[PDB]
Amino acid sequence: TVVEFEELRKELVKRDSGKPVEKIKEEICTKSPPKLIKEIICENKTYADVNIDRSRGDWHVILYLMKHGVTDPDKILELLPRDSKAKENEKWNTQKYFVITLSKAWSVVKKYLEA
DNA sequence: CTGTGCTCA
Ligand SMILES: Nc1ncnc2c1ncn2[C@@H]1O[C@H](COP(=O)(O)OP(=O)(O)OP(=O)(O)O)[C@@H](O)[C@H]1O
Ligand SMILES: Nc1ncnc2c1ncn2[C@@H]1O[C@H](COP(=O)(O)OP(=O)(O)OP(=O)(O)O)[C@@H](O)[C@H]1O
Ligand SMILES: [Mg+2]
Ligand SMILES: [Mg+2]
Repeated sequence: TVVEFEELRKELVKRDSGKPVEKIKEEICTKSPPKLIKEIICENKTYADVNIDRSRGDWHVILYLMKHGVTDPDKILELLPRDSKAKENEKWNTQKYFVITLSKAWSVVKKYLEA
């Protein structure tokens, strides 16, 4: 598991914009995107705003900030909502969820921007 | 594969 994070975090950081997380919400919240994705990125709410599934709320937000070119997982973990299953995961592990979700989300974005 | 998630084949 830890080796799967190690190979992802190397490819994600080499594709990252190199900006700290404070720039992610600062550059998105000053724009005029739909209020739904804006409410999540500006950290004002989470999946509870739209009553969406906790996994889908983290899925749509991770893909969106990847369209802005941000890719580094250290920011994915920092913005990760504390109301998610990543809070306690009594039958799970937070790193298992984080490795699976970013592996899938990154695969979908990088294949969308491939050339 | 794992709890499943998209947008787009
Ligand atoms: N619409 C909802 N969105 C988010 N959480 C919900 C919702 N309805 C109930 N919950 C609560 O949050 C957890 C998820 O319930 P739900 O039945 O939505 O499961 P799920 O759709 O398989 O997973 P998740 O929505 O957590 O990705 C449960 O503890 C439940 O009590
Ligand atoms: N019979 C079961 N009843 C409940 N959960 C089960 C069962 N079998 C497997 N599970 C796993 O346990 C999970 C629910 O407990 P878990 O503590 O992991 O989540 P949570 O309590 O909703 O989130 P958090 O622990 O972050 O608050 C389910 O999503 C599922 O993956
Ligand atoms: Mg749900
Ligand atoms: Mg729990």
